[PDB]
Amino acid sequence: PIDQLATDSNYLEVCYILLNGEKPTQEQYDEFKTTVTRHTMIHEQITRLFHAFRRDSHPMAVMCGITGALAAFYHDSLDVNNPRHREIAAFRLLSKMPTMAAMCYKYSIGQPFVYPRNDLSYAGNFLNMMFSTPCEPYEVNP
Amino acid sequence: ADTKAKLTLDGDTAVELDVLKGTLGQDVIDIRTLGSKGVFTFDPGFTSTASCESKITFIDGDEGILLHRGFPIDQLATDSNYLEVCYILLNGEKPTQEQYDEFKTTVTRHTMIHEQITRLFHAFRRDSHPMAVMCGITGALAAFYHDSLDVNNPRHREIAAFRLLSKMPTMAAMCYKYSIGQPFVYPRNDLSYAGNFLNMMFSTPCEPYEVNPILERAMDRILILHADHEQNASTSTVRTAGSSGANPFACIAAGIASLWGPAHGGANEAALKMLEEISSVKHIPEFVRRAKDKNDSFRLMGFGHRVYKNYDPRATVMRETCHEVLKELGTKDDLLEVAMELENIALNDPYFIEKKLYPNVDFYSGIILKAMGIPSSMFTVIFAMARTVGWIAHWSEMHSDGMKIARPRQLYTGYEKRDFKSDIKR
Amino acid sequence: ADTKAKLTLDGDTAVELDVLKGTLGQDVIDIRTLGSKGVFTFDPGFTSTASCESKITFIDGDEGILLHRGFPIDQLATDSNYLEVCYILLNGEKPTQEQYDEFKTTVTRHTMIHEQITRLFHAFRRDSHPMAVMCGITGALAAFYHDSLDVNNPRHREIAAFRLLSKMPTMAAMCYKYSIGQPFVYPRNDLSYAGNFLNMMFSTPCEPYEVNPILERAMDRILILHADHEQNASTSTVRTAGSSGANPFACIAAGIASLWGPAHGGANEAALKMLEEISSVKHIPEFVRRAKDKNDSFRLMGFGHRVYKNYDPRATVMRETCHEVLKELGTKDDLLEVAMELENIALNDPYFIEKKLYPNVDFYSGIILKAMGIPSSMFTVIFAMARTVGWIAHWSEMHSDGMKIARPRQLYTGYEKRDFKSDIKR
Repeated sequence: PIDQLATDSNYLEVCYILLNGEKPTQEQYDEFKTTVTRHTMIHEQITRLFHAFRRDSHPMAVMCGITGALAAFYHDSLDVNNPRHREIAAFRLLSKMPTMAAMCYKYSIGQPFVYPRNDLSYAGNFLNMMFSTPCEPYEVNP
Repeated sequence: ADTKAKLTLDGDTAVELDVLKGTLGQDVIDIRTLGSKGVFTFDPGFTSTASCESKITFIDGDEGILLHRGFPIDQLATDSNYLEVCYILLNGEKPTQEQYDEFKTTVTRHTMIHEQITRLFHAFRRDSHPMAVMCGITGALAAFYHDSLDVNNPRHREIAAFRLLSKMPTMAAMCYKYSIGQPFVYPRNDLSYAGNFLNMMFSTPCEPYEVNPILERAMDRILILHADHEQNASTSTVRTAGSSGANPFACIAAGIASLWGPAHGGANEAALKMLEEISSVKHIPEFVRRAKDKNDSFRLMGFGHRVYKNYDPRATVMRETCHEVLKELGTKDDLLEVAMELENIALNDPYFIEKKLYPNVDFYSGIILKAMGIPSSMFTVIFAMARTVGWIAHWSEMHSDGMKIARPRQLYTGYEKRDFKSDIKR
Repeated sequence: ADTKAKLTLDGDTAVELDVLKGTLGQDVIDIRTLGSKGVFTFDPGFTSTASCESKITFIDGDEGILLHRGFPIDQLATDSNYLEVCYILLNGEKPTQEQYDEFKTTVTRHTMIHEQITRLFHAFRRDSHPMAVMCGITGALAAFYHDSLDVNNPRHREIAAFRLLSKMPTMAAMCYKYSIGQPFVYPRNDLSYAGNFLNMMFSTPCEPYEVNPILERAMDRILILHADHEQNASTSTVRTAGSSGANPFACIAAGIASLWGPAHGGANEAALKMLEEISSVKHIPEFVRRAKDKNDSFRLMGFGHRVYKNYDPRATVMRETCHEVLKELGTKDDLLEVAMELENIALNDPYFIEKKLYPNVDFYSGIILKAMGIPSSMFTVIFAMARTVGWIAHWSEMHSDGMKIARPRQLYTGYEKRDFKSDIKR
């Protein structure tokens, strides 16, 4: 039940459930997590693409434009018939979407992009890339 | 208490004029409604015309007195700090601990410059003078922060004011970094105005940077001492541009161009020509250049000033600070002992005593900046950076007065009306 | 010719002041000595003070007179072209063919702007108001043209004047192409000053652009009619900044900002607020917006002008040109028939008739520019671009006079000297 997941789980565990069909074993979750975190960075060349968009553009339009351009970069996982390809493409999306989303916001307001931190949770790391500023370390309210 | 009553003008008949009194200085002959009679005065440069009523800064030239909201400059440079002095200039009184902390909080929260403005920096040439880059960026601020340009809107004015006060330092330091090929440094909310500035100037990713307390304090006094200087040409430019309704940023950008005017207004070798004759006649370790250079004297190099008669009241603390700084940066300034000799020359050489070319605040400020490792092209940028709060103060005062638009007259001496017949075909 | 000799000022002792006479306009009282004699007038706004002697432009507001070097604006507008007017304003005399060819060739020789400057444009947001980009670019010029900044060197002023004169229409057109996302167009040597601007504004690489002779003359006229308008606010700013040493490029940029001041100084809805109430009360095809808008009247929309009592002399030829243009661009302006109704309203409404809100030169300029497809965001850019010559001439005249530095007085009404005791501890 959704109420049970929103109350007692977390986003990645729920991502694991949706993608795998069962709640994860502690070993399965930790492995899943490790992988998701190791690939949260977006290729530096994709960042340049962000600068070709107008600053007044809607973040959602920028979000679409960047996602639809991912195939021109990560061209090593496009064969949908190849399970290895599908898993890799899957993981790249799951890991990178947050980084992408936060950059749209930062770009929209004129603030510098913030790199993901492997020490923070999915939700905390997202709030960090949304609100952190070089001016001082940012602390996410629990 | 003499002619504090009235005065009269006579061309063939009489006209009575009020004579407003000041709290300090000279009283003035009110001529506001004269124009409504056709009678105009003539005064290029306005040196016999009070262009406004002000309460910000008071100067008595011959007495060597400089006051800011009544507070003697020596007292502010010694016991205050730049932001508190900014608060005084902008608000009229020293702040309550609660008022200062609020002011500070606001200034720090808006020190970052929009990321798109940073790109603008890269379109400039690397060899460009930081001062020219500083003007170009300030004058472009209106194309970004387009949400605070209505000078008639007090909320707009306060916001524009704060954005300038907070961002000028970040801007100044980026000009330097860009000029030398080093990466821009983001402001740190944990550091003081002066410390945070020195950090964005000298910090490198290669390692954390630590600001010397003596250097920090020295820079703070350099800023304090340049915070304001009354109705000079550059401030009057800010006031005049603002009277027409030019946006806040455009006004600050003009005061900057106006502030370095003398630096390039002087020949490509004004005070520079002899800075090249230090190679063929360097047989004498001093009178070779910066001691035989000034044919056409300059207050730009730290000697003399049209405002004060005998001494610059600002130079007192700067000279003492100057001793402290050199006496700290150790063996790296001993070579810069010529300063003691230029001062010696300015005090004892008959040429300087004659012209009254006393070392002004920029002479010592100059020594302190050179001691800290700052290129001379960054001196007026720093002075302009410091001067911006005063410019904001006069501009804001002008706007509370009712923005009396500068609409002067002219003595027309050209052609009477004559018909036009063209003799070309192109 | 009654007392064009002398007059007296009485405060405590009678001071003898010479009366100076013009060739047209009112006489002035020379008070450049009162200052030293310890006497200061008080004129915020300079309405009873002549800031200079000038031979460029003469205005007689009440009798609708406007002369540039003695020539009536009507004649120049109908019998000259923008470039010859430029020559006249700058040199004081109409040019011979030879002088004109040489002048036109010099201008043509410097129309292109450095390609690096072209890289500054791309750092501005595409959504930037074209005027903010203009102040931005013009204020960045000094960093690129650093060899023509010696305001005290006559060769530099000349170089600068031709640089500003030659490149403004290039930059102005780039501001437009940039804002609409079309490629920049290079200056064309074979086109007129006006034909070149139209081509730089509207041509694309997809088809040959045909310069309409009618619109070309109409543009030329808008330009001539905006060449100079005496000592107004923005020209006071140019002269003031200039007298303080500021480089020529910075001076024009300050003028540009001072000129569009009224447009944003308004309120984000000054003359805009009612430009939005044309959706709920549009039951009446006119008095809905631009006929019920002006609560706070504006000469910016083309109605009234502080300078002219009954009418704007520049509007005569502009109105005629307006007829020609609409009567040419055929079925594309018929909708812009409201113009006839706004004029009708300005001429016959008791309110307008009372407060003399006659249609001025920009009322007709706007209709033409609107009819030309040019967006309103560009109107002030084109006016400033044209006014640049008037700014150059005045700035140059200020520099031939001896650059009398703007150093006005103030009536100080602030605190008396007081001691500072830090109220804070942080």
